[PDB]
Amino acid sequence: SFRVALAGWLYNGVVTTVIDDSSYPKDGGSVTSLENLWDFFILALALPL
Amino acid sequence: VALLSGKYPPDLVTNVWYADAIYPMYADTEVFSNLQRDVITCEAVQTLV
Amino acid sequence: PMSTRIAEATSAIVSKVGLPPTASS
Repeated sequence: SFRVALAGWLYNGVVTTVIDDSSYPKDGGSVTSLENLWDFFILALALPL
Repeated sequence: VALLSGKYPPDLVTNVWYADAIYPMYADTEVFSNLQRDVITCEAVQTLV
Repeated sequence: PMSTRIAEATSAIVSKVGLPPTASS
C-alpha cells in the first residue's frame, strides 16, 4: 500500500488514492475507547500521503 | 416490574449503540411502496366517483 | 508425556477488551 500510494502521485488526474472505509473507527467511535483512539492515531499519520 | 427493574450494559455510549442498531433498519423500500399504494388508492377513488 | 498432558489439561480447564457494547455482538 505504501509503494502504491507513492506511485499514485504520478497519476492524480487518472486515479485517486483514498484510505479504505474499514480503516476508520467503527460505528462512529468514542474518545472513550482505547482501541478507537489508536485507530484515529493510525489514520491521522497515513491520511496526508 | 419494568419500572422497578432496568439496567444498561456495564459500559455504554448511546451514539455508537444507536449507530450500530439503526443501520440494518434503513435498507428497504416498504415505505416507498406504501406511498405508491396511497397514490393508487386516491386515483382509484377519484375514478370510481 | 506427563508434562504435555498436564499442560493440555490445565489449558483446557482454564482457557475459555476495550470496546463499547453493540447490538450485533
